Amino acid sequence: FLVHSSNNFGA
Amino acid sequence: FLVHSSNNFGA
Amino acid sequence: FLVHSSNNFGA
Amino acid sequence: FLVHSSNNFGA
Amino acid sequence: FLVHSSNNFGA
Amino acid sequence: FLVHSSNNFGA
Amino acid sequence: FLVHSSNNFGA
Amino acid sequence: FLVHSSNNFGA
Amino acid sequence: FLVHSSNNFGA
Amino acid sequence: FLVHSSNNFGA
Amino acid sequence: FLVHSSNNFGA
Amino acid sequence: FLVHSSNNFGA
Amino acid sequence: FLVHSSNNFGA
Amino acid sequence: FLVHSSNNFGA
Amino acid sequence: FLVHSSNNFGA
Amino acid sequence: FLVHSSNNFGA
Amino acid sequence: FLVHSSNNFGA
Amino acid sequence: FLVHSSNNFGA
Repeated sequence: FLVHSSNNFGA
Repeated sequence: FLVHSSNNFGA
Repeated sequence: FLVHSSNNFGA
Repeated sequence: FLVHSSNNFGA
Repeated sequence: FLVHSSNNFGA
Repeated sequence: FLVHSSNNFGA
Repeated sequence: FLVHSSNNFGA
Repeated sequence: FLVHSSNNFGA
Repeated sequence: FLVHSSNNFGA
Repeated sequence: FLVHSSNNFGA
Repeated sequence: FLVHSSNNFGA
Repeated sequence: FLVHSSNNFGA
Repeated sequence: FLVHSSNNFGA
Repeated sequence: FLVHSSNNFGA
Repeated sequence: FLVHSSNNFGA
Repeated sequence: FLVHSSNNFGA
Repeated sequence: FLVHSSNNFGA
Repeated sequence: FLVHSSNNFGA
């Protein structure tokens, strides 16, 4: 199994 | 301007 | 599964 | 001018 | 599923 | 002049 | 489904 | 700009 | 078996 | 920039 | 058998 | 930069 | 039999 | 740099 | 029979 | 540098 | 029979 | 450098 998370933010 | 964000997680 | 969210704002 | 925004989430 | 919302305003 | 706006949501 | 609203005003 | 991050683990 | 984790962050 | 790390163990 | 571990970190 | 380490044992 | 261990570290 | 060590014994 | 051991260390 | 040693005995 | 032992050390 | 020694006996 793989647990994963990603996030991003921009302007 | 243009502000944006995203989040995700999975398994 | 993937849980995900996105947002944006502009002018 | 033109202001706009959006949000979403899913799974 | 996707829950989503959008808005805009202008003049 | 011309002012306008809209909103929506769905799933 | 989509719930939506729009408005405008001018002169 | 653009900020981003991710994490994961597995076995 | 392998247990593993990774992370990253940037801008 | 870009920061990253990882860990693992196994047998 | 082999038990093993590894780690790294960078920027 | 890049820092790294590892350990193992066996028989 | 052989029992053995190894380690390393760097940057 | 790179530091390393190992040990073993057997019969 | 032979009992034996070895070790090393470096940088 | 490189340091090393070994021991053994037998019969 | 022979009983024997050896050792060494270096750098 | 290199230091070494050995011993044995038999019959």
